[PDB]
Amino acid sequence: ASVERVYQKKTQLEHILLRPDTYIGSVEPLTQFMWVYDEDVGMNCREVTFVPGLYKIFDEILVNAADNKQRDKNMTCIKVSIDPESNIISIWNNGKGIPVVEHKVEKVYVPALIFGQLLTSSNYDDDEKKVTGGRNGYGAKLCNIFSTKFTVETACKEYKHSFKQTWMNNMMKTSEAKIKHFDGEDYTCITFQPDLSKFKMEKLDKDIVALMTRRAYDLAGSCRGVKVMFNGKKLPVNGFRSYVDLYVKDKLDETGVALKVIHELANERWDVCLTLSEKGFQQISFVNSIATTKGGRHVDYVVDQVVGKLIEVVKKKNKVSVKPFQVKNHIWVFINCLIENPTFDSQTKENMTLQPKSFGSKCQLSEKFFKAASNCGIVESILNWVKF
Amino acid sequence: ASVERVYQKKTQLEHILLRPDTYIGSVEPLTQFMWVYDEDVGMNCREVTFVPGLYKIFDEILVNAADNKQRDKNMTCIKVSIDPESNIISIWNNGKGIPVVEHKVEKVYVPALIFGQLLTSSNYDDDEKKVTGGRNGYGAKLCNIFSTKFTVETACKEYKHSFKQTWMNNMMKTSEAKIKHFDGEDYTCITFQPDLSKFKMEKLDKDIVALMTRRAYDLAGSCRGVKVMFNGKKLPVNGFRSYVDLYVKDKLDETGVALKVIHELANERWDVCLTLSEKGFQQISFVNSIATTKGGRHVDYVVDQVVGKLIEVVKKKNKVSVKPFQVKNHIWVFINCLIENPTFDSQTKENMTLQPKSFGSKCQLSEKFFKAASNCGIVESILNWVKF
Ligand SMILES: Nc1ncnc2c1ncn2[C@@H]1O[C@H](COP(=O)(O)OP(=O)(O)NP(=O)(O)O)[C@@H](O)[C@H]1O
Ligand SMILES: Nc1ncnc2c1ncn2[C@@H]1O[C@H](COP(=O)(O)OP(=O)(O)NP(=O)(O)O)[C@@H](O)[C@H]1O
Ligand SMILES: CCCc1cc(=O)oc2c(C(=O)N3CCCc4ccccc43)c(OCCO)ccc12
Ligand SMILES: CCCc1cc(=O)oc2c(C(=O)N3CCCc4ccccc43)c(OCCO)ccc12
Ligand SMILES: [Mg+2]
Ligand SMILES: [Mg+2]
Repeated sequence: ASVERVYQKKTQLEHILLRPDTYIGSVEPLTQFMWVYDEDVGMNCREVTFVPGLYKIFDEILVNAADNKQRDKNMTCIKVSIDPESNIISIWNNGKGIPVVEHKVEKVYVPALIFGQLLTSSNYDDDEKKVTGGRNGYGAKLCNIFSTKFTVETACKEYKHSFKQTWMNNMMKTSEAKIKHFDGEDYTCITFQPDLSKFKMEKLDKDIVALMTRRAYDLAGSCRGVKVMFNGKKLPVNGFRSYVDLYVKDKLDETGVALKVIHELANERWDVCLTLSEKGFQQISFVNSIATTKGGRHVDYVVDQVVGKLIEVVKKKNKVSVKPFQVKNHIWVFINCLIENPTFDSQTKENMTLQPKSFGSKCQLSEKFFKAASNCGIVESILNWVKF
Repeated sequence: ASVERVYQKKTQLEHILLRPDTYIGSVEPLTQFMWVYDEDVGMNCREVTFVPGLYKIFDEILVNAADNKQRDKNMTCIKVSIDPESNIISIWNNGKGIPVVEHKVEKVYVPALIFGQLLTSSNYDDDEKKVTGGRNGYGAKLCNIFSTKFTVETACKEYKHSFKQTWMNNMMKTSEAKIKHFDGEDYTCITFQPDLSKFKMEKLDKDIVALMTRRAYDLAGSCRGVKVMFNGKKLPVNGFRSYVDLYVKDKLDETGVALKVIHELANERWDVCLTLSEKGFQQISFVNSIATTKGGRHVDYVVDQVVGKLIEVVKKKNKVSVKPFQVKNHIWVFINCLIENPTFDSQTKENMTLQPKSFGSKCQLSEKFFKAASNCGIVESILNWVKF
């Protein structure tokens, strides 16, 4: 091999296709025990086989829709459609559209800039302490790159125009946008056909559909004031507590007693539910409507408070050593939070790494909550073990 | 705010400084209970306060040195030097240098291309099934960008020249490389002054030095056939088993009995040690001399085998239900492995996501190992709990 074959330089776009894992996660199948929303049983936990990168290109568009609630607090609705037979996914939102106007620096229409060029964002000025999920200026381009067809439609009454442009072949082909007069109610609709060959798949199968469907339920639970429709039907989730009910309302502990679920809305930015776990520590958490599936400092911040109080309660009855990991072993926690300018260690945003002092808010759980937590079976489980 | 202030485009280099977290990890301090190598006590586990991004720019250069063992199996030595007073870190290695020659496509000297331009690598051709840690073509440029001064020195007898070039001010300033006749023993030496202002630090303090020192011990344990010196003294670690001894040789279980440590070199590519944990699941693992501090599929692959066998052993004595998470709760596992073309979800490479079928090798632990594992106190801990 010559010097020129050994030492190589890649463009940004080449690098994304060669090294997808740091952008969208694995492009190979994964089997994981997790929660999905199935057609036959609804919410359930089971082994699911899916390609993480395909989940993530969908998630990028879904979180972008949720983010529009921050640009326009009047937004009320996100509509998700998935058709496996045609391989078409669409995500529609109301509230303000994207300005249909030429960017005076980049000399392209704003929607074409921010959906068709890498490293483009409205989230790069951190002096604005935003609680959007978007931070990096990649997500929508990543979906475009991993799609055989990707269509952006947006309508903005302030600029009196609508915009429609389609990209094809992994963002490598496009044509002139259609610009039309518009004076109605604003919306944005992203419609894409994922490039299943990039994921070694033949079709959107039941497992990936059940995971994408569950993310729509997550959003109905996490994004305050936004209703969610899936395949033309409103999702019957109206807030985080009703979302948590999908997991715990019909569940018993191993002794046959219904799980006792405690809840506190500490403030507008923090919603916490807690119950007993009998299968080790479990967390379900969202930051700015992102599913933080590896947790992060927001989970540790809430859990450490509970662990500290419950160690106190146990000690007032343990006349040996109860270590924090033993208490955490019995916690199932659910968190929905809004964090200013969050940081994560990857574009996939599974682990939120911002320190609590920078969150922009606190979640000081009340003494009422801690009293209730001392009665949900965790303390009992610990004390029974202080006999062994 | 105008359209042009709201919607912004960044260059790759601007994006790295604005969004460092996905490239090097957090640039804010973190406190974590972990292992470091201190001047007073050696290897120990304690709360450590450090900035992850500073750890990682050092790690990128250290792993690049280890990677040279794959380009030249005759390499024998890596030398690490850290001087807090002068703020100078150097990492030196022998074995083949970098070709001191003009790249015929990029029209620059090879060392200047691969240390001074983003997305440059000898690891972009995956038809070569390499067990280097390098994959993405960023690491050395990230260290350069986060340094106030960054010097590359390399000497390559095949090309009969040595090369020395210095960058300054976060890779924004450089000058003509010094090229000289060379006919001696090849080496590469990277010397840098980290830009502590990027990490809100005044000096390389004892905690970061203790972590960087420990990574040198890790390398002495993980990189087969390479001796490591730190600040002019050889590290007395000669393989993975002697490295593991730094953690377990002087440790007792809670009942006062020395930890029983089991070991198997399954093949050249897999070294595994196992003992009892009394503080929940613990793993120490390396992939291609990277510390996989969030684990990954290589950890799960080994642990699942042990868990499966130990559940069998317990059952042959449990005439209730013992779940895998309960067995894993008592495992402390140490893994050193070589994986072909590994994938990770972040440039920081904390979590290795490649599926076992793609590893390029297997680690089928022997029946002798599983018998020994049934005697290291894990089974006993589980059975004692089958009474409660
Ligand atoms: N549904 C939408 N409605 C309005 N604006 C949108 C919508 N989707 C995307 N945008 C805009 O398009 C920009 C680019 O989106 P995207 O590529 O996902 O980057 P991002 O969301 O800012 N950051 P990230 O997702 O972390 O890579 C965003 O910053 C928004 O300004
Ligand atoms: N000590 C060294 N000796 C020889 N070659 C080196 C050394 N350090 C770096 N290189 C070369 O420089 C290239 C660039 O290094 P780097 O920027 O770290 O990228 P990488 O190691 O290939 N991938 P990554 O570390 O995952 O971003 C490597 O691919 C090697 O070819
Ligand atoms: C590579 C993508 C991994 C992933 C995506 C996802 O979408 O979900 C997950 C859940 C999960 O099912 N959920 C439910 C609601 C969203 C969520 C947030 C945080 C943690 C878990 C979850 C999960 O669960 C394990 C058992 O708990 C584990 C992993 C995931
Ligand atoms: C953001 C950087 C985090 C990190 C770096 C590091 O360097 O180490 C760590 C260790 C650790 O101390 N070690 C020892 C040897 C290297 C290693 C590999 C895998 C897991 C752990 C470790 C650790 O430990 C927790 C208690 O176990 C936890 C975290 C780290
Ligand atoms: Mg986005
Ligand atoms: Mg490297």
